[PDB]
Amino acid sequence: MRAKWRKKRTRRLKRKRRKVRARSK
Amino acid sequence: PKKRASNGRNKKGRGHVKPVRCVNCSRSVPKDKAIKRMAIRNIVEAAAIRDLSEASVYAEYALPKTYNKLHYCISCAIHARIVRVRSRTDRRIRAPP
Amino acid sequence: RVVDPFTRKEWYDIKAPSTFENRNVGKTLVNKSVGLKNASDSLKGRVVEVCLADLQGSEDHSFRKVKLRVDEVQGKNLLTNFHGMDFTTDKLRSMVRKWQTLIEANVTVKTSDDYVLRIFAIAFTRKQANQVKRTSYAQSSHIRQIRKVISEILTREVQNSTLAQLTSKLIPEVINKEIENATKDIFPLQNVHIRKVKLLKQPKFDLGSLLSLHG
Amino acid sequence: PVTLAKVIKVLGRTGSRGGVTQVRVEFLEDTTRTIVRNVKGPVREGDILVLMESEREARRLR
Amino acid sequence: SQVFGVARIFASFNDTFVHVTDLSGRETIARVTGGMKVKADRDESSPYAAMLAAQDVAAKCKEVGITAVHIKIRATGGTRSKTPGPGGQAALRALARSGLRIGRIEDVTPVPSDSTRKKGGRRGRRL
Amino acid sequence: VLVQDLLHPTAASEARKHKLKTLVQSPRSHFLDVKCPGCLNITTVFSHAQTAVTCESCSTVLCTPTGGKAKLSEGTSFRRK
RNA sequence: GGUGAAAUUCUUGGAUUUAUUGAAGACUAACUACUGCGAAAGCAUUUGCCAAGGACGUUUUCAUUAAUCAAGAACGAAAGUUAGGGGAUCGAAGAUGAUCAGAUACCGUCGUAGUCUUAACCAUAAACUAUGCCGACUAGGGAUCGGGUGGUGUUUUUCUUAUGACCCACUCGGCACCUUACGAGAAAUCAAAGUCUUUGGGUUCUGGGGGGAGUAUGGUCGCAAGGCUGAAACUUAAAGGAAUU
Ligand SMILES: [Mg+2]
Ligand SMILES: [Mg+2]
Ligand SMILES: [Mg+2]
Ligand SMILES: [Mg+2]
Ligand SMILES: [Mg+2]
Ligand SMILES: [Mg+2]
Ligand SMILES: [Mg+2]
Ligand SMILES: [Mg+2]
Ligand SMILES: [Mg+2]
Ligand SMILES: [Mg+2]
Ligand SMILES: [Mg+2]
Ligand SMILES: [Mg+2]
Ligand SMILES: [Mg+2]
Ligand SMILES: [Mg+2]
Ligand SMILES: [Mg+2]
Ligand SMILES: [Mg+2]
Ligand SMILES: [Mg+2]
Ligand SMILES: [Zn+2]
Ligand SMILES: [Zn+2]
Repeated sequence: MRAKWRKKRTRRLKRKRRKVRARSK
Repeated sequence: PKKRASNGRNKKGRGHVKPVRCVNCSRSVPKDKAIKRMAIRNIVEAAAIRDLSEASVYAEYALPKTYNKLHYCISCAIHARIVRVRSRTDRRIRAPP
Repeated sequence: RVVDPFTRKEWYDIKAPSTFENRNVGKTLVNKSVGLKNASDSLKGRVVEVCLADLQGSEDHSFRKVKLRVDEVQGKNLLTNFHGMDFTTDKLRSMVRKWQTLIEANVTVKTSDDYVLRIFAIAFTRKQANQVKRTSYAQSSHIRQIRKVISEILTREVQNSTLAQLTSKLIPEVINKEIENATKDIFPLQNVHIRKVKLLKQPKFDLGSLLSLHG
Repeated sequence: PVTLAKVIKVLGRTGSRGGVTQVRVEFLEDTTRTIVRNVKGPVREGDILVLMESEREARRLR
Repeated sequence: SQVFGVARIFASFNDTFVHVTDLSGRETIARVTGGMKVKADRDESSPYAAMLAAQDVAAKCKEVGITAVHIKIRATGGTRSKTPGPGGQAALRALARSGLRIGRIEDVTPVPSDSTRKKGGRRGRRL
Repeated sequence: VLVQDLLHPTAASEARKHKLKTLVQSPRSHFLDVKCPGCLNITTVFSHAQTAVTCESCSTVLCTPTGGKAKLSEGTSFRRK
C-alpha cells in the first residue's frame, strides 16, 4: 500500500474529528 | 541500491532545473533524463534521390537536411526504440556506440 | 453551376526590382477581373517569398529567402517592392551544432528614406586551426561585447541611403564580411549571418521610389 | 495498367508471421530504378515479377 | 521557361494535405486532402493514400498549366510533434514520378522559441 | 615515494608549486625600477601595482593593473632591483 | 478531429487548410554540456540600471578578530488560502464519447478554479548528492570552468610588437569524472563512505525491532487547510539492508 494515500486518509479523518468537536462545542 | 553514481543524470552542482515535454508520450521530464538522439535526415528516402535528380528544374542542387533534436524520455525511450537495457557490469561506458 | 477557377482566374507575371539580376521571377495566378472587386485593388498586400539563387543565378546564395510585396500594378503585369530578407530554416539549423556558442544580435533601425526595419545577426564561435580544446565556447562578457560591436556596425550601415542600397549590399553579403573584419580582433567567429530582415512601418504609397527600382 | 520488374537481390524476410519476402526489384524497362518490394512466396534471383502496384512501397511488416 | 507552383505539404501524424498554392500563397490551385482518397480512417496516415492524393493533384495541375513546383513541407509542430510524419515523403515521390519538375524542396515546420504548456499533463499520455 | 628531501627542493619543483606552498613562504613577485622615455632617473613600481602609477613630476601612466601583473605602457626598460 | 481501432465535437456559415497582418497572455526552443551561478529552493529574450558575491591577484591593512551552534531569526518549489488585475494555453472537480464484466480509471472532447502577477499568508517535498559543517593528510591520471602566472609557442598583420582568441608548461579555486586498494566497507560501492579495535581533530543534530504512528492528548504558530512538537496501551517474531542461485 502507498503511504501518501494513508496520510491523506488520516488527514481527512482528523478534519472530520475537528468538525465533530466544533459541533459538540 | 543506487543503480548509478550519477543517480539520475547530470544534476551535479545544479539541482532542480528545467523540464521538457517528450516526443511521443509528451510527458514532463528533466533536461538530462531527457535522452537526446538528435536526428539528421535528408528530406527524402535513400532510394528516392535519383528520380528527383532526373526530374527537376535545378540540376545538381543537392539535398536539404532536417535537424531534429529528439527528447525521447527514459520511459518511452524504450519500446523497440533506442538505448535498450545494459548489464549492471557494462553500464560505465559513456561512449556514443 | 460551373465553379472551376481557371476561367475566373488571371495569370500575371512577377517582376523583381533592378537590384536583382533576373527581371521576371514567376507567374502569379490571381483572379479574372470582374466589375467591382477588380484585380488591382485586390492585390497590393500580397507578399511573394523567393530565393536569391534564382534571382542572381549564383548558387552561393542557395540559402536565405526574400519576401517581395506588390506595390505596382500594370496591364497584365505586377511589379514588386522588397519586404523581408529572411533565412532558410535548414541552413540556420545546419549552422547550429553542439559546442559552439550562438550569438544573437537584434537591432531595430529607421531608414533615411523613412521605413522601420529590424535586423538579426546570428554568429558562431569557430574551432580554428590548432585547437586541442574539443569544446569551442566564448566568455559571456565577450559575447556581449561582440553584440555591441554588431549593433554599432548596423547603426553605421543603416541610416545611410534607402532600402535599395541596403538590399544591394545584402545581395553578395558584404555586411557579413565587414562584421567579420571588425570582430576578428575580439573573438574569432565563423559564419556571422544576417539571417532575418523585418520591415514594420510604411508611411506613404509613393511612385518615384517605385519607378527607380525598374529600368 | 500492367508493369513487370526483374528481381536481383533479396533484402531478407520480414513479417510478424514471417514468410513474406522483402525484395530489391529492378525494372527491365529502364534499369535506373531498384525498389524495395513486398513479395509473397518462394523467390530467387533473376525472376520476372508482375506488379499491379506501380509506385507504392513498404519495408517492414508488422 | 517554366511555370512555378508551391506545394505546401501538411502530412501531420494523422492526415495529409497537398495544398498547392500560387507563389504568394493567397490563391490556391488544387488541394485534394490526403484522407479523402481512401475512406478507411486507418489508411489516412498511410503513405499509399498520400501518394494517391499527390497523383490526383498532379493530374489537376500538370494537365492545366503548372509544370514546375517548389515543395514546402510541414508536419505540424509548435506544440504538437515538430517531426515529419508518414505521408510527406510518399507525396513527394508521387509528385516526382507523375512527371512534375521540382523547384527546391524545403521544410517549414512551425518551431517555437519555447511555447505554451502542451497537452499530456505532466505525467503525459499513457499508452 | 620512499625518500624525497623536503628541505632541499630543486629549482624547477619549487617553481612548479605556488608562493606559499613551498617550504619557505616567499613572494614570487619581483618589484621593479623603471626607466620611462621622459624622465632621467629610476623610480620604483610594483609588478602587481593595484592602482594607477605616476613616474616623477608629470602625470604619466607607467602601468595599467589588469588581473595579476601590471600592463606596462608602450615599452620601458626594467630590472628586478 | 482523434487514437491501437473508431466514436463525441466543428461544418456549403466554407469549416480545416494557404497567406497576410492584428489581438492577447504566459513561455524563452535549437545553442545546452557529465558546464556556470547562488546559502539553499532556484535561475536561460537583450540592455539599462541598482546593489551584492565568490574566485583569483596582492613585499597592503587589522591582529585571533575563529569553528560549529538549543535559543530566536532571514529566505524556502509546487499545490493551497485571502483580496485585486489578467485570463491564450494546458488543464483537479465537472460534463461527454469510448473501452470495459464494471470506468465516475487510464484513451478522446469541451471546461469553471488554478497556472502568470501585484499585496499578504502558509513553511512543507524523493527541499536527495537519501552522504551535517569546518579542518588536516594519504593516489595516479587526463578533461574542462573561473582568475592568474612562463612561453625566443603558433597562426592570426595594419610592416612590427601590444592585446584578445588559440597551443604547451605549470599551479590556485570549483563542478565533476576515469583507473586501481595498497584502505574502508555487511556488501552494492567509496579518493572519501579512507586515516574506525592500532577505536578520542573539533563541534551541532538525530536513531535504538517492526507495527500501532507521525496517529490520541495537550500545547503553541496559523484566516483556514495544516505545520512544529509528540506518546502510550496493546500487538507480533519478524520488518528491513546488500548480494546470491
Ligand atoms: Mg553550486
Ligand atoms: Mg489534448
Ligand atoms: Mg508578446
Ligand atoms: Mg534562449
Ligand atoms: Mg555557460
Ligand atoms: Mg503559486
Ligand atoms: Mg463512460
Ligand atoms: Mg473525469
Ligand atoms: Mg484526460
Ligand atoms: Mg477552448
Ligand atoms: Mg522534512
Ligand atoms: Mg532527509
Ligand atoms: Mg606572433
Ligand atoms: Mg581571458
Ligand atoms: Mg520502536
Ligand atoms: Mg494534535
Ligand atoms: Mg526480510
Ligand atoms: Zn518519452
Ligand atoms: Zn614622460
